[PDB]
Amino acid sequence: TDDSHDWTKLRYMDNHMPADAERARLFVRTSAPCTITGTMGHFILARCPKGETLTVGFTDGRKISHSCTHPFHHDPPVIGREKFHSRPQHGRELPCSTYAQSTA
Amino acid sequence: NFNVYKAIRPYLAHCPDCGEGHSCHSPVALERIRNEATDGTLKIQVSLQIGIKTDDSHDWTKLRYMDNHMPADAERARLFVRTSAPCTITGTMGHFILARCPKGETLTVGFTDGRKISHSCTHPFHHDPPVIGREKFHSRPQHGRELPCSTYAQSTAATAEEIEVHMPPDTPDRTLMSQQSGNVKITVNSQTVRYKCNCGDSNEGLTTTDKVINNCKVDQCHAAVTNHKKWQYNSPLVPRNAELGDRKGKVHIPFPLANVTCRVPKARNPTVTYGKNQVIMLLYPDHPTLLSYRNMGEEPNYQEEWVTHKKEIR
Amino acid sequence: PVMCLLANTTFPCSQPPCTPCCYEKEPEETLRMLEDNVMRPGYYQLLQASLTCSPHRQRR
Amino acid sequence: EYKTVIPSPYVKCCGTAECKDKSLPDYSCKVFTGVYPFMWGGAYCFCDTENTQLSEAHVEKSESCKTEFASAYRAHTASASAKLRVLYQGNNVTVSAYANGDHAVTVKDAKFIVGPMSSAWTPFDNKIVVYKGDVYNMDYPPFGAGRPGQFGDIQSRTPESEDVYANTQLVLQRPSAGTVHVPYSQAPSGFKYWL
Amino acid sequence: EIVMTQSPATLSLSPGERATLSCRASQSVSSYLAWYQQKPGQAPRLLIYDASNRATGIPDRFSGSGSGTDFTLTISRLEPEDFAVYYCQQYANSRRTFGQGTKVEIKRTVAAPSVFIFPPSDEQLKSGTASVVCLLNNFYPREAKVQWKVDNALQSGNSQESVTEQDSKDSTYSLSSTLTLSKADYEKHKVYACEVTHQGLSSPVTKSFNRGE
Amino acid sequence: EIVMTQSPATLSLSPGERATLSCRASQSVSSYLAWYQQKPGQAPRLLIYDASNRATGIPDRFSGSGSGTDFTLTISRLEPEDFAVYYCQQYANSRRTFGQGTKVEIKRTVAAPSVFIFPPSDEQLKSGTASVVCLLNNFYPREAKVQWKVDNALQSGNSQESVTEQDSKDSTYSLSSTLTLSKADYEKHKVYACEVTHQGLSSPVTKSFNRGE
Amino acid sequence: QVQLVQSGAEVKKPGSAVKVSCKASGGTLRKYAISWLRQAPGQGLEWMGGIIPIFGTANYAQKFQGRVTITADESTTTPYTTTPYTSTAYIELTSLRSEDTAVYYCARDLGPLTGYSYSYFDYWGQGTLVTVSSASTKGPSVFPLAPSSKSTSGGTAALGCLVKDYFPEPVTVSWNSGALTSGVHTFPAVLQSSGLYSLSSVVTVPSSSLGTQTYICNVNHKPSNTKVDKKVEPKSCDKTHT
Amino acid sequence: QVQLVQSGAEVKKPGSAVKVSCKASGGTLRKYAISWLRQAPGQGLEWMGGIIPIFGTANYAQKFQGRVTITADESTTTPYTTTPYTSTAYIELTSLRSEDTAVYYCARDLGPLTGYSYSYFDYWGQGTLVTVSSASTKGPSVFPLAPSSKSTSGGTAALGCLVKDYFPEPVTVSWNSGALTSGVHTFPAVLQSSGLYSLSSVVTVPSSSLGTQTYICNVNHKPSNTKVDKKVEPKSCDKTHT
Amino acid sequence: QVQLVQSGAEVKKPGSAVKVSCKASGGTLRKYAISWLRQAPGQGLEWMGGIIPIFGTANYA
Repeated sequence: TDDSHDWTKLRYMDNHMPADAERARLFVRTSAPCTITGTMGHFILARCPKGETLTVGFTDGRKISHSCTHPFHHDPPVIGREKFHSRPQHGRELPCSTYAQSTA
Repeated sequence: NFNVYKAIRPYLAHCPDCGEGHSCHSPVALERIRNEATDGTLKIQVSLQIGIKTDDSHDWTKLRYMDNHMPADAERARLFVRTSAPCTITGTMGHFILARCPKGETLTVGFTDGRKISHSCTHPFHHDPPVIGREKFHSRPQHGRELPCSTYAQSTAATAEEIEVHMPPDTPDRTLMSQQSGNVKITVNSQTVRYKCNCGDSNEGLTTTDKVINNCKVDQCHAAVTNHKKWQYNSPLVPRNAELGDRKGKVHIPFPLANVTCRVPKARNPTVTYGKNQVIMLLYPDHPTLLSYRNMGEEPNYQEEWVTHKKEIR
Repeated sequence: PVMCLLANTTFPCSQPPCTPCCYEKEPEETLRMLEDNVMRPGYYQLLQASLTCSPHRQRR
Repeated sequence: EYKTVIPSPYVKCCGTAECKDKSLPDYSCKVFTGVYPFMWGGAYCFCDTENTQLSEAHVEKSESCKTEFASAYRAHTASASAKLRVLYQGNNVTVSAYANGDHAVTVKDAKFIVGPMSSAWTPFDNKIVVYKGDVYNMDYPPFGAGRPGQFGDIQSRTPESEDVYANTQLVLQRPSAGTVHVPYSQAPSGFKYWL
Repeated sequence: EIVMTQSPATLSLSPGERATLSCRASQSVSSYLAWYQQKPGQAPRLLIYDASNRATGIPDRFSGSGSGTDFTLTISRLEPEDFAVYYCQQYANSRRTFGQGTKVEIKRTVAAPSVFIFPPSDEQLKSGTASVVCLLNNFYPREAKVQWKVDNALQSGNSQESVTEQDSKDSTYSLSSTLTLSKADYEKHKVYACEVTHQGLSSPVTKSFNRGE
Repeated sequence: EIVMTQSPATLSLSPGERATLSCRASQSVSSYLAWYQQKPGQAPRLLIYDASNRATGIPDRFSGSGSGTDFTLTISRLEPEDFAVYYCQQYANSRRTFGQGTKVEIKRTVAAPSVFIFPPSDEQLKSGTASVVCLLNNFYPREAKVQWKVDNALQSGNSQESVTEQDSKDSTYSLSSTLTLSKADYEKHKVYACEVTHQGLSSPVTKSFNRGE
Repeated sequence: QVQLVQSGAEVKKPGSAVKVSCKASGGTLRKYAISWLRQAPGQGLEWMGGIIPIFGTANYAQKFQGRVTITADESTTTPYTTTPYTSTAYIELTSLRSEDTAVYYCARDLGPLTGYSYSYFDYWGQGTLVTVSSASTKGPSVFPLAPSSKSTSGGTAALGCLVKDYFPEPVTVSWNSGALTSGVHTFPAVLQSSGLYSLSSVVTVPSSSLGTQTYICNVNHKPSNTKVDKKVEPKSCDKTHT
Repeated sequence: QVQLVQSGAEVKKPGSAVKVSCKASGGTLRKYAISWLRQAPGQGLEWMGGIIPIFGTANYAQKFQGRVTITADESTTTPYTTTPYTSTAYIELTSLRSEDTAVYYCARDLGPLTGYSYSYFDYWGQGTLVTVSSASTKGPSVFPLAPSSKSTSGGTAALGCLVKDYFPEPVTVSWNSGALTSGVHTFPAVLQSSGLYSLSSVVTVPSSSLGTQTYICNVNHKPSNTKVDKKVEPKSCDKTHT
Repeated sequence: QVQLVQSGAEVKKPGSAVKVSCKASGGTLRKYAISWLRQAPGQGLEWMGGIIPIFGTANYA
């Protein structure tokens, strides 16, 4: 809320005033908890299991918990010719696309 | 019981997915998921050692993990294994975890180290336990009957099944070497080290103490911690020390497979009513249930079907 | 009895090659038997004495 | 169920590893060339190429085969036995006997002889398999005849014998770039599928 | 602000003694401290993280203690390699802050300073210049005061001070000071006679010299 | 390692006073403490866990306090069943350490014991052995010393002794001492007069005996 | 509630070994640890070690590892016990010295159940004495505590017995076959420098009662089965009985 | 274990700018922060800021905003990577003031990995020195220090050397080309109130050997690769020498 | 932000009854409790009791 970058905090709206909480208690969850892979400003990247809804939430400095829950059909497209569930040790490489980690 | 963990120590190994789709070398690398217990228990082998607090002392409150060049400690409290959703852990000893899991297409195991860093390893693994009896069911029922099955028993004082250890290979480390003044210092830090070069010098060698090698840049040199007092499992994820290996003597492994009964539900009575030379039955399955029938004569004819919702059969 | 192999020397399989505190004295020497006694029936007697029976002190 | 045993792979820096033979039940071995594995701290090899990796594997009975196993039997003719209740003058009494038409059993000074029955039918066919309570008529493959990925892809003459027959069609494969693992390909356990 | 403090600015003791260094913060940091040792001609190295956990490969001698606002680092029995600068550091908020630092010093029996003085030479005198030196040599403890006292008067407006530490073999400090002016100003006096006040001496000491010989 | 301590190594309080048993740890413990009592001639029992939570069977007289290096046990009123040994136990570390024991005692007005002396019997002296005995009845408090003064010679060190705990009668203490003697020693000595000596008693108390008669 | 019970109490020669056993029974919880704790004859109280008796995993303090074996017996392997749960533990102490003498307790530990925390001990058994000493069983010398002219009539007095150079402490003793109780003392025990025991016993009385009233001492020893019920009349060099 | 390596030390005119480069390698961990700290010689130790080399996401202690920028270089590292891991980071110090003269450290910060919180500085670079002044690269005044009017034997007397009037501080000195080792104290530095440095070197002796021994000293400096050698015998208003 | 409003002051005989009341509005949070406290000018400040108005479920000193 003093307009510093910080990486340990986030800021949210408390009635008429901006206020602060830890990035440590941000979460996102489809059908089960997602990994969060990068965050900046209004934008979050996440890796999420198959599910028909997405939720995002955090815990306030007051220890109040907030969350929000849209319908969203998450079902990643298959790459190549096998409907595999998690990356193997041994396999081939195929071309695909990803949101890069950079905030530039 | 089993103080052989005096000689044998944890290690890092290559792991395919560390929670973000990256591979890396991980202290929690999975070796093998055993899967013979028909009650659906898993026995998991992993690169940690659980139940020893370093200083080779058995202590159920801790585990030790390989931290770069030496072991270090963390709590048994924060270890987890997870499939599609969190699993229960029913026993823990040495390199081995027993767990009971919900059905799912991947397995991951992880823990938090003393610095509050968290590590995990993930494998593709089709966990789907085979059905005991004639009904699929999801939790053991309040009333039912007992059938024979098989389970990893929880006794750690085990027998007959065995594992092997070796003198672990040279550990390469680019940070044994530092470059300054147009020379390379090899810093050694009380280890036993090997070094090699082509830098306008040919004179490679072992050392047990720090020195310079002169007139060179560190990329014209290579080094490793070369000799060990403590052993590792001969995992296919670590390189062998020699063409015929070494120290090939055994160690016993916990949690022996044993036959035991478990409880299965009994589907509720069908409502039946009799027709002209036939039976009419409603069925009331709470979960997918097998029906079968045969003639009590010189041909059985025989048919069966799984049923998943109320039906009428004639 | 039955007899262990050390390198050229032999000893009874219940007995130590070296004592007290076999491994705690000399790890890279305690390697010598555990290289090759892997095929022998005495290995778990030798291992108990060397590494587990009574934490290198008194009695089981 | 079989297990596959895969020792730590040997990597020769700066030269070929020699390949060698071994007699084990389904043994397979290869040498791969032009490897350059990295461990966590650095490249393991002293030079950028001309390294090689030896890799080797074989199948064995699992630790579980004391308990999780099935038995292939031929079944020959059968020792008929019977249990009978009889009532006379308020004496309600039970007798147990073989059906051989002799072996007279006396009780309460009465004496009883039974069988043989006129039928010589039996449900068991000439070949059977048993697992636990379950027993099956099936024409299982003869010893040493079993194919990969089907019942009998691994066989032993007795549960305790070391003379493992196995036919799993195990094949080793090229280790992936920069990585110390041992990849392979193999028919999954024909027993686990049969269950 | 979270204001840090280390109570001993210096700690002097002999090898085999318990070192114990102590830290304060103006409000609770509640763990989130760390301890470092720092060596001359090096960057710091970590000893302790959180209140009490030893850093990677730090042997046994060091231990950390405390909570809230008050903390300490203890060394079980100080080895001859451990004599160094030592720092606390806070990480309870975005202004990560180090303490003032503390020096840990070999305690030894007393030795008092010897005084020396030196004239200018021909290369300065041809260059319009005169330069004069005052020394204190090889003493412990080191808390001396010195002045140039030329014709008894304070000379300072041209004159600097410098120090050297405990020598690794001898365990003594020394001082060097210079007076420098135009060669024509250096002739304004006849008694160049620097003083010393010290704790191992019984009374202040002085030694005297004259320009033109 | 961690070490445990209390301020009162023993605690003299009359029934109906309030207890405040007080504890130190030599290192930064942080909760993970317990309090126990042991009745004389019985097994211990748990009173308090973590730091302040009381066990299920335990009366609301007890409460805990403190968090870090320091802890206390309060008993809201001492009761006749609550007079016991008390212990801390620490479990922030693998070295699960009990805190020494400390005894709560009924505080009372002081009183000198009556002293008796006894020779060895004719049975004892025909059996080739001897021991003269000193008996103190109903002392309050209990920190006194005894000596034998045989043939006017001061002696005490070669004596074997025991004491009895606070009396069910009136909370006094009773004491026994015996002198190491061979048969000849009791016959060689002519006069016996063993004495009690203390800080809280106003003078020595003694009874005297010309041998055998 | 849960009850802890351990078998017997013992006295043994140096260099021998001892095997204590314990039952835990009636608790609602299951995976709890059993720990062994030991108390000296007046010195401190120590954790030795413990086990989780389903796994058979054992933990020790560094002083007791390789002196001691802690172990347990498999209670039931089937996924049942709707019956009351029980678990059985054993401890062996080996190569005994006199200074290993103590009372030993089994105790229940919640450490594993409470998220693999370090222990705090919840229930204790009654304790067992393990005694290490060279002395064999010996019956007492049973002397009267001889009175003399050391005060004479009219004063306060006591009459007594001195019990000497026996072994084990159960020389359980009383007055007038139970008819006397007020003004008595019997002391705890004295460990003799010879590795034997002695004991003092008295009844306080008016000095006029000695050598005319009847007072009797009941020396009963559990070892050697002695029952020296006798009166303790004045005899120091003089002679007297009522 | 792990190491950090950074740019060589540098000297600059005030009102210019300078960039310090850091590289880190060889640790097992992937996504730590790299952070910059600075220290005016022994006067303090200040955390300035940092980056996470994966995200950029530059972060600053408020005291340095406007006077510094921080950056890091992303690389063609694949999702698998399969090497020892590496990172590259910078501080660009800008609008330089002479008070910026300090040693600057790079250090590894575990804050992101430790649950997105603050952390201690886990591993450190060598440190590197920034010098800010307007001065020209003057080579020293190198005159011999003259021993005073001699106090004579029965004790110890003055002997030494002086070096003055240089920029770039890294001079070196050596008596009798290293044949004298013990008894030498060299006073490390002085600042002459206007950018120039000074040094003195001294040899405490018994009064035996003035005007007699070949006491001689080397002086070495980096500007113009200047190097010097001189004797230290008494010469002022008159002379007495070997 | 938020405000609480409550009924105007009361004056009463001993042995009578009072129905004091209040309203809350404008908060983003839905499930807060409402609590009642008092002070006499000759006393400190004390919590009496409260409710979560969605459930009822009163709680008291």
